Amino acid sequence: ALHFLDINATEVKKYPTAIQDIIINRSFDGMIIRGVFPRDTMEQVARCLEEGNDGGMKSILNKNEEFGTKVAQIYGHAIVGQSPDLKDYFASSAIFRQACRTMFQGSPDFEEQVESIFHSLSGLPVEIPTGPEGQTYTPATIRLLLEGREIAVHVGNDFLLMPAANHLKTLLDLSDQLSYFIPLTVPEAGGELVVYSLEWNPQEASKYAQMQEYMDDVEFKIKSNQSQSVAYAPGPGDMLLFNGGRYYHRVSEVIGNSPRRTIGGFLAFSKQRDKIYYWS
Ligand SMILES: O=C(O)CCC(=O)C(=O)O
Ligand SMILES: [Cl-]
Ligand SMILES: [Fe+2]
Repeated sequence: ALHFLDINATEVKKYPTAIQDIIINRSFDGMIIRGVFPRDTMEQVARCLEEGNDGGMKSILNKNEEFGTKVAQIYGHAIVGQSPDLKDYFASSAIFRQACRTMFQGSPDFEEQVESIFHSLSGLPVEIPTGPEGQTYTPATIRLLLEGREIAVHVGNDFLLMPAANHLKTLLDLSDQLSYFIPLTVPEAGGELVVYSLEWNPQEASKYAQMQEYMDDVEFKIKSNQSQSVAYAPGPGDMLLFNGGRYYHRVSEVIGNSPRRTIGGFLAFSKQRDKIYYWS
């Protein structure tokens, strides 16, 4: 059984060990934090993307057409699936940070507001990681799901098995990463985050040839309702923060003409749990 807290952003300082409780204690699995950003700010940013006065965000839009017409588009490169050098990732990350700061117009600033939230929920400093040669990681990416598009089932801790994670693994604790995201725009129907009770299990995955054959068996448990699940659909400006590192999750197919737009990434403890890093 998955357990998600629901509070308004005004209350976050009353939960100073929430991130510790999700990752280490595992007394619960996620939170909906209502109104981290005002509705007007979300609309403003959405309009920037739609009109094109987006601080150069459209210059780093990846349509992902090579992976079919059934997948999310993404502004900025997400680190998952990148080459170990991260050269393209770092280039797009710098642009993403610029454009994001421009669009939010400090009302409130995206990075400041998100860092404020994570700080309140942990009592710890919060930082965007720096690359081997001083490059900035991106704090977030924006995912765009048009009508009929979805995000296939996956689990966050698989990132640790990817070459792209080489550098981050020198900075992060061994524990679970969390996912965080905030809708900019929400669809008419569908586009729900579905989290399953099925957990990350590298011992079972290692007893297969490739990940496609293992994921087929994971898919069979999901399609047969063997695993318990909960669906979430946070509103614009609400943050959804959960143990995506541990639990398999997906975003259901978008229904209607109105696209689902979400800004977010991941977070995890530093080696000594004296700091939180966040990135996408
Ligand atoms: O809906 C999103 O923006 C991303 C969903 C997801 O897989 C995650 O938050 O880790
Ligand atoms: Cl994930
Ligand atoms: Fe995810």
